[PDB]
Amino acid sequence: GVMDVNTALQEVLKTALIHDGLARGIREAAKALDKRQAHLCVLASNCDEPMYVKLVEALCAEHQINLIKVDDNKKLGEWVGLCKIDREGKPRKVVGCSCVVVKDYGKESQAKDVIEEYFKC
Amino acid sequence: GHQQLYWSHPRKFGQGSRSCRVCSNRHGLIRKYGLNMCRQCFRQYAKDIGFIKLD
Amino acid sequence: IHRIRITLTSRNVKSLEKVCADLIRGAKEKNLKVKGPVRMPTKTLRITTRKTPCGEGSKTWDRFQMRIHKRLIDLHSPSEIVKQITSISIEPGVEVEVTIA
Amino acid sequence: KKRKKKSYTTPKKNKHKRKKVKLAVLKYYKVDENGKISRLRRECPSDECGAGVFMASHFDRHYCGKCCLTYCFN
Amino acid sequence: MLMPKKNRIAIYELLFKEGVMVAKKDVHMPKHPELADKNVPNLHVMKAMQSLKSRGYVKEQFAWRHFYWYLTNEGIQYLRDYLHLPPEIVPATLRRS
Repeated sequence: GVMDVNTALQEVLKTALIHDGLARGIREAAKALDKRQAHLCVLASNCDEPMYVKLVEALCAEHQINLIKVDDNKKLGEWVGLCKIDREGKPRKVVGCSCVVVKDYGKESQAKDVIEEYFKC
Repeated sequence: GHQQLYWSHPRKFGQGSRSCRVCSNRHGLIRKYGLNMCRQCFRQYAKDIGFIKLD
Repeated sequence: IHRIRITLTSRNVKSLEKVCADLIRGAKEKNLKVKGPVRMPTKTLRITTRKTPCGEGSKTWDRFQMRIHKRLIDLHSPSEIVKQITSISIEPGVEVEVTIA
Repeated sequence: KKRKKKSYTTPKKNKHKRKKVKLAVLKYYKVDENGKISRLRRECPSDECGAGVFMASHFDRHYCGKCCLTYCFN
Repeated sequence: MLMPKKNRIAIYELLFKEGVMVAKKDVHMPKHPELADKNVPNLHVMKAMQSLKSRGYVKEQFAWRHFYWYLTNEGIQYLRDYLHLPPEIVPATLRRS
């Protein structure tokens, strides 16, 4: 069926969830960016700290990778579950990263083509 | 650096880790035919080993 | 050479002799020249253990003795025939070592 | 079992607990008007360091802890 | 445990290749009798089992200084969830049954 980038964002976040990943914090962010094992990026609406967003832009410039900026990405990333073992402690996230490979080895999808067509522009 | 330092000294002559094969017990280990038990477990479990009393 | 040697060892003399009689009859069921069962000296294993778990009372010991009885049957035949005779529901506790030379 | 009476020196086996900033940037420099980076962090030949992991060199020896190397400039 | 999560999921996969194995009662044993030379500390093996004992979905039948693993359907479900994998990996013994 016809399935767009907005719906494909759920798919890419789910694929990231299956391989855990989803690097958080500030430290150890550009490990996969140097050797290009990650071929997809996600950004949230607006920003809270200019330092982080300008660092992310400068890093994308250092790696020649184009970002994707969407609206209400937080709910689409929360639908996949970020519990971190049961209701003990709370999650917190700002920028969604589908690090290390886009698609599963045994589970492909047509969303990859449209996501990358809107990702390489 | 304990990951590469773990188990540094080979304790081969001692039977702290080569004690009675049943439980955490020592003080009376016998190696006749390689039993590796104390007297307690051997005597209570000698019926299954095959050692009988007709002497 | 086709001299197949069964080194058969067990804890019970009667079970051992029943195994030997059945094997030598199965050889006697076929046309196979055989030798009589050769009885190597039984191994008597002694373990003298103090009885009281903590040293107290009169010095009392148990003497557990292990009698291991071993026969050999060397017959002039290919080992396949002996294996054909083998599938006879061998008695438990009787172990067979196969020697081919 | 009975008391061993830890009463003279510190009776503490707990590990370290430190407070610092949420945004700690020591692998890069900011407020530099430059998209590139002038490499003052030492190049690490280990296949476990990317662009997010580097080392800082002090006046005494060269520190390590990943592959046990030495870039000594004392 | 000062141990990476990826290795814990590797332990989960190696267990999921079967249904139950046994553990050696020792914390000084560098390796694992089943997972020999796979960087799996025995003390962390019993760490894993004691964690799922705290959860309450696994048990043991310890004997002769040897832990005897257990696994109930809810525990198998939890391991197949945290592995983030399909339940299709049934123990290979039924493929050799």
